[PDB]
Amino acid sequence: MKVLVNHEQAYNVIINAINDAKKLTDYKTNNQWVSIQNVILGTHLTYRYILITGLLAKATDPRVNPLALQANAPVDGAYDARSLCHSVIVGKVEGPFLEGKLGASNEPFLNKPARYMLHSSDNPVRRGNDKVLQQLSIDILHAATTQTLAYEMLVIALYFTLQRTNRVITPNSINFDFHKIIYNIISHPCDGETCAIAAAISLHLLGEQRGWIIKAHPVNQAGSSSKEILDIDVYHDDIVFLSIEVKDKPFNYQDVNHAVSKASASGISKVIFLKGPRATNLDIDESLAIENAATKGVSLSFSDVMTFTTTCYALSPLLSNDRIIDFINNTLKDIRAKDSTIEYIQSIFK
Amino acid sequence: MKVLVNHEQAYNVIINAINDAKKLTDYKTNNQWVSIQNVILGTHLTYRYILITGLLAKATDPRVNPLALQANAPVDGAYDARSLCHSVIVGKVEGPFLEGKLGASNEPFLNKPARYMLHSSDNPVRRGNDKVLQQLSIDILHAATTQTLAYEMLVIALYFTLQRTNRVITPNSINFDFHKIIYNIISHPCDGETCAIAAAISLHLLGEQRGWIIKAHPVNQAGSKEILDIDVYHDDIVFLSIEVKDKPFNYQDVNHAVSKASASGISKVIFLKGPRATNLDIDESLAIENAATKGVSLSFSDVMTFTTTCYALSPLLSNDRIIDFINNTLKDIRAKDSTIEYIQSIF
DNA sequence: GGCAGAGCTCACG
DNA sequence: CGTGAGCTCTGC
Ligand SMILES: [Ca+2]
Ligand SMILES: [Ca+2]
Ligand SMILES: [Ca+2]
Ligand SMILES: [Ca+2]
Ligand SMILES: [Cl-]
Ligand SMILES: [Cl-]
Ligand code: NA
Repeated sequence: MKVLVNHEQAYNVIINAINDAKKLTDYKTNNQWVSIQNVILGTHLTYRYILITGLLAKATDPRVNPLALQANAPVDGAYDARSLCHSVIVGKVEGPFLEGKLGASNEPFLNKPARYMLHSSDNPVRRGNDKVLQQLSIDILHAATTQTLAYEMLVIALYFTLQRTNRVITPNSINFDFHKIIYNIISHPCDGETCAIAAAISLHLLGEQRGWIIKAHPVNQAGSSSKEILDIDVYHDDIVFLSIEVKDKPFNYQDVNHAVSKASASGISKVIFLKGPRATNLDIDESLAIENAATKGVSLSFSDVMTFTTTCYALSPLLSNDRIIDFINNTLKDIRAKDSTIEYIQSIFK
Repeated sequence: MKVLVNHEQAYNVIINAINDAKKLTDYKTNNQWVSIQNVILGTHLTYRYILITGLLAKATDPRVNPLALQANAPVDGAYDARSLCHSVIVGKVEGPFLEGKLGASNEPFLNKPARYMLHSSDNPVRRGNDKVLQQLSIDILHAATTQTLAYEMLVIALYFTLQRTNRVITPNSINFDFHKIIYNIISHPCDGETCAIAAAISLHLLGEQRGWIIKAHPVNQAGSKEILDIDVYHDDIVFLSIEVKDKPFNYQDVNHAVSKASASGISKVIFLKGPRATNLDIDESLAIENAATKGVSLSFSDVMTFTTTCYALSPLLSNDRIIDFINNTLKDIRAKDSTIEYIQSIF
């Protein structure tokens, strides 16, 4: 029998749970607390939302099955977990009460791990820590057999949520030099985010004085979105005059043509195609790609990410290290960088 | 159990199928043709790529199960259809031979309908017309029981693909092809002087509205207010010096350039490598680490990468004055008579 | 020549 | 009310 969870009640329940978490002293009351700590403080965004939503639902309505994700799941107490998460947690709670400390995802239940009828170990999962966190979060929800236990675990979960850090790099280093920072940032792929960050902060060095507005987008935002042309779009006088495609994996001529075509369809006449350290083994005829782009009205050029950063640095006026850190921090917020990216970059400044 | 579909064979099969489709006289020879028509002309992009790929795999390799989408599917003849579609259809075929008429997707097998082990009616789908197309594409693949039947249906599917329209409007060509200009300038080395010209005019394009002063110098003379081959001024101060090498060189030439910039208080040096700057022993990272201890940010770049990066960062307005940039550079580097001639033979 | 998932905007019925 | 299509990103 499917269930309708009352969204006004779930809102009141999670407000009370947050106020309790803000005064919580003994978080070791329930024996799921280590599992809850590891999921909430982990780097997997979607399992945080799934865990909070399941516990909230069961704390609000004892009829629900906390392992159900969709209303038509073939279990008793199935419910539409996506709508509870997006309307209450995303729409009303995480911003004002949690400072985006779950990750500030707009639609976490469209992420692949949430697009299932049940939160289940049958659901395919990336190997390694993601598979471990999948089982931990299943175990917690499976342990939430009463409203009271679910509420107890919800408070512990939000207590650990409130401990999470933001997307801010604090430079403990007295001073770093730009080239060494870039070199360490792009040595690890970090889901494609580090090469995009290196490209973005390099544009900031040259755009600072010319009034450029650099818009780097979340790397998992799709080219079909109206919110972007390519990976990074550069505005002067409210108009995109240059777009950048970054590749930190191997690419072929069709990848290039796909980016050129998106720029051509939006009337952007200059494109830079940047090859990160993993864009290797590429016998690709760049002059033919550039010729093809030219007929489509796009001026296309190529560069390694490292060469692009050192050339931007050499051409720019030198600004305080404080200003470079600002570029990094603003870019990390703009692309809603992942936890592992934040931790990796923070470790560079230590 | 998984089988491997040979991608090079699959390419030959679909090229043959496309040529057969382009001359097909009778598309009604297989009783799936109406279902094939409705899938290929339908509005569900991922079923189009699933259909084509599965028919391609079975036509290529008789061991395949055309309903398998993933190599680890628990059926005989499972295979990695994602990699077949992306490396053959997307990578090499749809654009050049089908005009993007499947949809011109770059990663269709990341689309949700493809992210299952098997193509089956268990998989999530919208009610209505998508539900029907799902069942039709399953039925076609289910009927592709032999190589011969799979090929025939593939040819029919491509025939209907060719009937779709891919309404993209062909823009006009770029007004200003900078890459061509630079390629033409540096195709002849002219004793390393065309590389200096290419680098200098790119700096002019970028600095015209930034208040830079570009001072290029004769490229094969170490004459004393000049630093390296090109000095860039902002506020009467050199902030960047460029050496333009279009012949072999070693780290003594690099350390010499770094030392002169250091001695003048220049902390940024670019070393440009022309097309003829070949047979290089240099550990570039070691040269860079040494220059840092002398207080110099050193970096390396191809002439072509550097010039086109400057242009990409430039305003479009600078393009009117490019011939002025070339003419001023020719004078400043005291170009040889044969160099002025080669440059004028282009503009 | 290995295989396939975590995230995201934009929807449909 | 309920939830899929299509598209980004290399990870393991
Ligand atoms: Ca399974
Ligand atoms: Ca992108
Ligand atoms: Ca990219
Ligand atoms: Ca034109
Ligand atoms: Cl966070
Ligand atoms: Cl839907
Ligand atoms: Na020289």
